[PDB]
Amino acid sequence: IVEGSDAEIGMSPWQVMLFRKSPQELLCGASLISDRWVLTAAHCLLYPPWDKNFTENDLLVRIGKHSRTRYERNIEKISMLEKIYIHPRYNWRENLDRDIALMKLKKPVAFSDYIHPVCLPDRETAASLLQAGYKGRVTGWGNLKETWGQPSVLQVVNLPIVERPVCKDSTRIRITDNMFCAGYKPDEGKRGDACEGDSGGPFVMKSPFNNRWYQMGIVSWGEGCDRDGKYGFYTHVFRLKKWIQKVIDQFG
Amino acid sequence: ADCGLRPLFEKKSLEDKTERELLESYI
DNA sequence: GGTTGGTGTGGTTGG
Ligand SMILES: *C[C@@](*)(O)[C@H](CCCNC(N)=[NH2+])NC(=O)[C@@H]1CCCN1C(=O)[C@H](N)Cc1ccccc1
Ligand SMILES: [K+]
Ligand code: NA
Repeated sequence: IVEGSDAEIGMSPWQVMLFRKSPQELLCGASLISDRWVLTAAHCLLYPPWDKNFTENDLLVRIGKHSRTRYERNIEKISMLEKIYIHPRYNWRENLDRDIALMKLKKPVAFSDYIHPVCLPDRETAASLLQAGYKGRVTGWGNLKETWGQPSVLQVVNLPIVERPVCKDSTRIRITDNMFCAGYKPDEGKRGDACEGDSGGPFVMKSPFNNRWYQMGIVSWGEGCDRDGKYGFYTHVFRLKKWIQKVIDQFG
Repeated sequence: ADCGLRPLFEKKSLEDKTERELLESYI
């Protein structure tokens, strides 16, 4: 996260860290959507151009964390994965279309003050919250700047959703309805972005109707980080909800 | 269930340091 | 240190 600030304790209790078993390495963020299911970006698991193809036994998740690297005794919980599900139409060849994956935990995680699921939006929440100029919130332990830098605790930044024509004109990569972009415009006089290492982490919005946090996006891609006239791109969660629901219904 | 309601915030009627900025953006 | 820094009559937690 570029130009964010340190999270408060418990501020993002659905935040999940995806960790490679060996070498030990932070891969990506992720989010907790129930006691057994974690959402992330597909490219965190599968990206052949970088020779990346992880299965369940390669990975673990760490939940309830605040420090990036210290094991937070009696606070964080570690979960093995039973199974990974990547969206079958995930396009890694071109533009990371449908950049979304589910990971089923081997055992339910016990909730705590530090560990709690975020809501997924329904059609009404998505219609009313996902509008240009409304701000959501992105969290992660990824780079603090483009490299050409790692934070000691979870970073947070709030960013406005951007009109689709503006997103589309900012880049030559093909944008689809499965994506949205967020970030300040060059002369808005505020800054901030997700960056490498933040993929899979949630873009969330707090509903003014019921006071709950909904995960509207997944950190997916960008070109550099926090550049003027560029925006961060996010997987559009509600657009892919039929697939999410299909996987949870069939495989839980 | 109680998805999206944080034990250390909404559940204790405490606001975090920057959520009002989100609320203001709807205005 | 440790599944882990830099300090705790801990901390988002023991000894
Ligand atoms: C894997 C994630 O950590 C990372 C998130 C980048 C977020 N950037 C900003 N400024 N908000 N995503 C990536 O690094 C993806 C994975 C493949 C390469 N990539 C990119 O973002 C490239 N920089 C652009 C791109 C290349 C190919 C296809 C789509 C986008
Ligand atoms: K200690
Ligand atoms: Na920008």
